[PDB]
Amino acid sequence: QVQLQESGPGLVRPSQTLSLTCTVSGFSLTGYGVNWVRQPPGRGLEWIGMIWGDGNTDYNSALKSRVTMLKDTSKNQFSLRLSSVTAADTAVYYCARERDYRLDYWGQGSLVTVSS
Amino acid sequence: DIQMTQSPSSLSASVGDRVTITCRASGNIHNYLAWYQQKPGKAPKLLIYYTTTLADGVPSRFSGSGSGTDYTFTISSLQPEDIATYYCQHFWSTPRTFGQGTKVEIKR
Repeated sequence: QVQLQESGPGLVRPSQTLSLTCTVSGFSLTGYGVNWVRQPPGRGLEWIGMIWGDGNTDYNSALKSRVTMLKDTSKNQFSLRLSSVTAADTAVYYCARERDYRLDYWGQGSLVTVSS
Repeated sequence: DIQMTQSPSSLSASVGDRVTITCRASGNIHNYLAWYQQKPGKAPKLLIYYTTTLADGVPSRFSGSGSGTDYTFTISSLQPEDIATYYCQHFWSTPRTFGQGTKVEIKR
């Protein structure tokens, strides 16, 4: 079939650097984009950015200052790294496949709660 | 980059009711708008992409219109299995922004 899957630290201590894996598998890592959207609870969906099958990436100007997306060609997975995380970043992270101007396949994100 | 302005933020409708939520991108996003139905708890699901098209599997009770700048999304008869938030997000260009989200709620 076709699937992605956030995994990772459910809780992060503020000032730190949060990070998640998105393990895809059912499509190719190069002819497909992996988009990353988060959504602080009660608040709606927001577009973090997106990494391409070539490693290049497009950030969302609020998070450019601290987000970072990688890809592990060798393991069907993509990495997202937020930094100097604060309570304003506690939310559910989603990785999804953008295929033809649509994000057809989403993981069922993993919640991350920052706090001391 | 196109900001998206979707509304209303929250509508109450009894079942059977028709429902239409609209997104108006700030700058023609050229039909490159997709609608998502998100039910409390799960990840967003793709109902419609490219304004007009229903993602395979999506029933014919949802539809979307618009061109250039002002697009729309519509549920023809609200069924209980449709009570959820819906967000649109253009793709005309990065950053792929999202609507504020419409909260569809059974009128109590």
